[PDB]
Amino acid sequence: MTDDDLRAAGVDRRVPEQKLGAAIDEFASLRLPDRIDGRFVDGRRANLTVFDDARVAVRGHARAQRNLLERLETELLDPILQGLVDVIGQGKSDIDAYATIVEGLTKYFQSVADVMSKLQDYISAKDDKNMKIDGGKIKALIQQVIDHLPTMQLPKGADIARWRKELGDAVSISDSGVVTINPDKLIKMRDSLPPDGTVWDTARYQAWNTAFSGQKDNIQNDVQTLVEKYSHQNSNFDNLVKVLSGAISTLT
Repeated sequence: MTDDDLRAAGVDRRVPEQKLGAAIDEFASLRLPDRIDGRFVDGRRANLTVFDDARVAVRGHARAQRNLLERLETELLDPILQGLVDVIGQGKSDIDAYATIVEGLTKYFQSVADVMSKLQDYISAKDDKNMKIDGGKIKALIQQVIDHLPTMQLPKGADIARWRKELGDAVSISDSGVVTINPDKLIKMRDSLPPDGTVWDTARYQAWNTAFSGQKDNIQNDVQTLVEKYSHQNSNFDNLVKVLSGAISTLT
Protein backbone atom coordinates (compact mmCIF):
# COMPACT_ATOMS: atom_id res chain seq x y z
CA MET A 1 0.00 0.00 0.00
CA THR A 2 1.29 3.44 -0.98
CA ASP A 3 0.83 6.84 0.66
CA ASP A 4 -1.71 7.71 -2.03
CA ASP A 5 -3.47 4.38 -1.52
CA LEU A 6 -4.00 5.53 2.06
CA ARG A 7 -5.40 8.87 0.89
CA ALA A 8 -7.75 7.31 -1.67
CA ALA A 9 -8.98 5.20 1.25
CA GLY A 10 -9.87 8.46 3.03
CA VAL A 11 -6.89 8.58 5.41
CA ASP A 12 -4.83 11.79 5.08
CA ARG A 13 -2.83 12.65 8.19
CA ARG A 14 -1.65 15.99 6.78
CA VAL A 15 -5.14 17.37 7.28
CA PRO A 16 -5.56 17.16 11.06
CA GLU A 17 -1.84 17.89 11.48
CA GLN A 18 -2.02 21.12 9.46
CA LYS A 19 -5.13 22.20 11.36
CA LEU A 20 -3.51 21.55 14.76
CA GLY A 21 -0.55 23.61 13.55
CA ALA A 22 -2.88 26.46 12.53
CA ALA A 23 -4.42 26.45 16.01
CA ILE A 24 -0.95 26.54 17.57
CA ASP A 25 -0.08 29.49 15.31
CA GLU A 26 -3.30 31.25 16.32
CA PHE A 27 -2.34 30.71 19.94
CA ALA A 28 1.20 32.03 19.52
CA SER A 29 -0.05 35.23 17.88
CA LEU A 30 -2.09 36.13 20.97
CA ARG A 31 -0.53 39.12 22.70
CA LEU A 32 -1.33 41.18 25.79
CA PRO A 33 -1.69 44.97 25.66
CA ASP A 34 1.60 46.87 26.01
CA ARG A 35 3.21 50.32 25.70
CA ILE A 36 5.66 51.29 22.98
CA ASP A 37 7.09 54.78 23.42
CA GLY A 38 4.44 55.76 25.97
CA ARG A 39 1.85 54.77 23.36
CA PHE A 40 -0.62 52.15 24.55
CA VAL A 41 -0.57 49.35 21.97
CA ASP A 42 -3.68 47.17 21.83
CA GLY A 43 -3.24 43.40 22.04
CA ARG A 44 -4.27 40.58 19.71
CA ARG A 45 -7.35 38.42 20.37
CA ALA A 46 -7.79 34.93 18.93
CA ASN A 47 -10.10 33.34 16.38
CA LEU A 48 -11.61 30.52 18.41
CA THR A 49 -13.01 28.73 15.36
CA VAL A 50 -9.43 27.75 14.46
CA PHE A 51 -9.51 25.42 17.47
CA ASP A 52 -12.93 24.01 16.57
CA ASP A 53 -11.59 23.09 13.13
CA ALA A 54 -8.64 21.27 14.66
CA ARG A 55 -10.98 19.22 16.85
CA VAL A 56 -13.29 18.21 14.00
CA ALA A 57 -10.28 17.16 11.91
CA VAL A 58 -8.94 15.01 14.75
CA ARG A 59 -12.33 13.28 15.15
CA GLY A 60 -12.71 12.94 11.38
CA HIS A 61 -9.27 11.35 10.96
CA ALA A 62 -9.90 8.88 13.78
CA ARG A 63 -13.11 7.72 12.09
CA ALA A 64 -11.29 7.34 8.78
CA GLN A 65 -8.57 5.28 10.45
CA ARG A 66 -11.10 2.98 12.13
CA ASN A 67 -12.84 2.49 8.77
CA LEU A 68 -9.63 1.42 7.05
CA LEU A 69 -8.42 -0.72 9.95
CA GLU A 70 -11.79 -2.46 10.04
CA ARG A 71 -12.00 -3.19 6.30
CA LEU A 72 -8.37 -4.33 6.34
CA GLU A 73 -9.13 -6.69 9.20
CA THR A 74 -12.38 -8.03 7.74
CA GLU A 75 -10.59 -8.93 4.51
CA LEU A 76 -7.79 -10.64 6.42
CA LEU A 77 -10.23 -13.04 8.10
CA ASP A 78 -2.43 -19.64 11.64
CA PRO A 79 0.40 -17.74 13.33
CA ILE A 80 0.58 -14.69 11.06
CA LEU A 81 -3.21 -14.33 11.29
CA GLN A 82 -3.27 -14.36 15.09
CA GLY A 83 -0.32 -11.98 15.50
CA LEU A 84 -1.80 -9.51 13.00
CA VAL A 85 -5.09 -9.59 14.91
CA ASP A 86 -3.39 -8.77 18.22
CA VAL A 87 -1.70 -5.86 16.45
CA ILE A 88 -4.94 -4.66 14.88
CA GLY A 89 -6.49 -4.53 18.36
CA GLN A 90 -3.60 -2.48 19.71
CA GLY A 91 -3.79 -0.15 16.73
CA LYS A 92 -7.47 0.49 17.42
CA SER A 93 -6.85 1.29 21.10
CA ASP A 94 -4.21 3.85 20.13
CA ILE A 95 -6.53 5.46 17.59
CA ASP A 96 -9.29 6.02 20.13
CA ALA A 97 -6.81 7.07 22.81
CA TYR A 98 -5.00 9.83 20.94
CA ALA A 99 -8.13 11.19 19.30
CA THR A 100 -9.66 11.46 22.77
CA ILE A 101 -6.55 12.96 24.39
CA VAL A 102 -5.92 15.41 21.55
CA GLU A 103 -9.53 16.66 21.46
CA GLY A 104 -9.43 17.35 25.20
CA LEU A 105 -6.07 19.13 24.97
CA THR A 106 -7.47 21.21 22.10
CA LYS A 107 -10.48 22.29 24.20
CA TYR A 108 -8.04 23.28 26.93
CA PHE A 109 -5.85 25.15 24.43
CA GLN A 110 -8.96 26.87 23.09
CA SER A 111 -10.08 27.98 26.55
CA VAL A 112 -6.72 29.52 27.46
CA ALA A 113 -6.85 31.38 24.15
CA ASP A 114 -10.23 32.64 25.31
CA VAL A 115 -9.05 34.22 28.56
CA MET A 116 -6.06 35.55 26.65
CA SER A 117 -8.47 37.57 24.51
CA LYS A 118 -11.26 38.44 26.95
CA LEU A 119 -8.83 39.45 29.69
CA GLN A 120 -7.70 42.29 27.41
CA ASP A 121 -10.88 44.21 28.23
CA TYR A 122 -9.54 44.61 31.78
CA ILE A 123 -6.14 46.02 30.77
CA SER A 124 -6.09 49.66 29.68
CA ALA A 125 -3.89 52.76 29.62
CA LYS A 126 -4.34 55.27 32.43
CA ASP A 127 -1.80 58.09 32.61
CA ASP A 128 0.65 59.23 29.95
CA LYS A 129 2.68 56.19 31.03
CA ASN A 130 0.71 54.00 33.45
CA MET A 131 -1.28 50.77 33.10
CA LYS A 132 -4.62 49.93 34.70
CA ILE A 133 -5.32 46.25 35.35
CA ASP A 134 -8.41 44.70 36.95
CA GLY A 135 -6.64 41.57 38.23
CA GLY A 136 -9.69 40.44 40.21
CA LYS A 137 -11.93 40.16 37.14
CA ILE A 138 -9.15 38.38 35.20
CA LYS A 139 -8.43 36.08 38.15
CA ALA A 140 -12.10 35.05 38.16
CA LEU A 141 -11.92 34.10 34.50
CA ILE A 142 -8.73 32.07 34.87
CA GLN A 143 -10.31 30.29 37.84
CA GLN A 144 -13.29 29.44 35.63
CA VAL A 145 -11.03 27.85 33.01
CA ILE A 146 -9.47 25.78 35.80
CA ASP A 147 -12.86 24.71 37.20
CA HIS A 148 -14.13 23.45 33.83
CA LEU A 149 -10.98 21.71 32.53
CA PRO A 150 -11.80 18.77 30.25
CA THR A 151 -11.27 15.19 31.37
CA MET A 152 -10.25 12.32 29.08
CA GLN A 153 -11.07 8.65 29.58
CA LEU A 154 -8.71 6.04 28.08
CA PRO A 155 -10.08 3.06 26.18
CA LYS A 156 -11.02 -0.03 28.19
CA GLY A 157 -7.96 -2.11 29.08
CA ALA A 158 -5.10 0.32 28.43
CA ASP A 159 -1.60 0.20 29.92
CA ILE A 160 -2.03 3.17 32.25
CA ALA A 161 1.67 2.85 33.02
CA ARG A 162 2.73 3.12 29.38
CA TRP A 163 0.44 6.10 28.71
CA ARG A 164 1.93 7.90 31.71
CA LYS A 165 5.41 7.71 30.21
CA GLU A 166 3.92 8.54 26.81
CA LEU A 167 1.88 11.67 27.57
CA GLY A 168 4.46 13.39 29.79
CA ASP A 169 4.35 15.97 32.61
CA ALA A 170 1.62 18.31 31.33
CA VAL A 171 -0.86 15.52 32.05
CA SER A 172 -1.80 12.91 34.71
CA ILE A 173 -3.55 9.51 34.59
CA SER A 174 -5.86 7.91 37.16
CA ASP A 175 -5.80 4.20 37.88
CA SER A 176 -9.30 4.43 36.38
CA GLY A 177 -7.81 5.52 33.04
CA VAL A 178 -8.83 9.17 33.44
CA VAL A 179 -6.31 11.59 31.97
CA THR A 180 -6.43 15.08 33.47
CA ILE A 181 -4.80 18.37 32.54
CA ASN A 182 -2.32 19.77 35.07
CA PRO A 183 -3.54 23.18 36.25
CA ASP A 184 0.01 24.08 37.31
CA LYS A 185 0.48 26.87 34.74
CA LEU A 186 -3.05 28.25 34.97
CA ILE A 187 -2.49 28.47 38.72
CA LYS A 188 0.77 30.38 38.35
CA MET A 189 -1.03 32.75 35.96
CA ARG A 190 -4.00 33.17 38.30
CA ASP A 191 -1.75 33.70 41.33
CA SER A 192 0.17 36.46 39.52
CA LEU A 193 -2.74 38.88 39.14
CA PRO A 194 -3.18 41.97 41.31
CA PRO A 195 -6.44 43.15 42.87
CA ASP A 196 -9.02 45.02 40.79
CA GLY A 197 -8.34 48.73 40.17
CA THR A 198 -4.57 48.17 40.30
CA VAL A 199 -2.51 50.69 38.33
CA TRP A 200 1.08 49.85 37.46
CA ASP A 201 3.84 51.90 35.88
CA THR A 202 5.33 50.68 32.61
CA ALA A 203 8.24 48.73 34.15
CA ARG A 204 6.02 47.00 36.70
CA TYR A 205 3.41 45.93 34.13
CA GLN A 206 6.08 44.74 31.70
CA ALA A 207 7.52 42.56 34.47
CA TRP A 208 4.16 40.86 34.97
CA ASN A 209 3.55 40.62 31.23
CA THR A 210 6.89 38.84 30.81
CA ALA A 211 6.07 36.28 33.52
CA PHE A 212 2.44 35.83 32.43
CA SER A 213 3.36 35.49 28.77
CA GLY A 214 6.07 33.08 29.88
CA GLN A 215 3.45 30.74 31.32
CA LYS A 216 1.32 31.10 28.19
CA ASP A 217 4.38 30.08 26.19
CA ASN A 218 4.84 27.09 28.50
CA ILE A 219 1.28 25.95 27.76
CA GLN A 220 2.08 26.22 24.05
CA ASN A 221 5.13 23.99 24.46
CA ASP A 222 3.07 21.39 26.28
CA VAL A 223 0.49 21.27 23.49
CA GLN A 224 3.14 21.40 20.76
CA THR A 225 4.94 18.38 22.25
CA LEU A 226 1.70 16.43 22.55
CA VAL A 227 0.83 17.34 18.96
CA GLU A 228 4.19 15.99 17.76
CA LYS A 229 3.45 12.77 19.66
CA TYR A 230 0.00 12.59 18.07
CA SER A 231 1.41 13.08 14.60
CA HIS A 232 3.96 10.33 15.31
CA GLN A 233 1.04 8.04 16.12
CA ASN A 234 -0.55 8.92 12.77
CA SER A 235 2.70 7.79 11.17
CA ASN A 236 2.69 4.54 13.12
CA PHE A 237 -0.86 3.94 11.88
CA ASP A 238 0.12 4.46 8.24
CA ASN A 239 2.89 1.89 8.71
CA LEU A 240 0.55 -0.63 10.36
CA VAL A 241 -1.83 -0.22 7.45
CA LYS A 242 0.98 -0.64 4.94
CA VAL A 243 2.37 -3.81 6.52
CA LEU A 244 -0.92 -5.66 7.05
CA SER A 245 -2.04 -4.54 3.61
CA GLY A 246 1.03 -6.27 2.19
CA ALA A 247 0.36 -9.33 4.34
CA ILE A 248 -3.10 -9.46 2.77
CA SER A 249 -1.59 -9.40 -0.73
CA THR A 250 0.99 -11.99 0.32
CA LEU A 251 -1.72 -14.30 1.66
CA THR A 252 -3.47 -13.97 -1.70
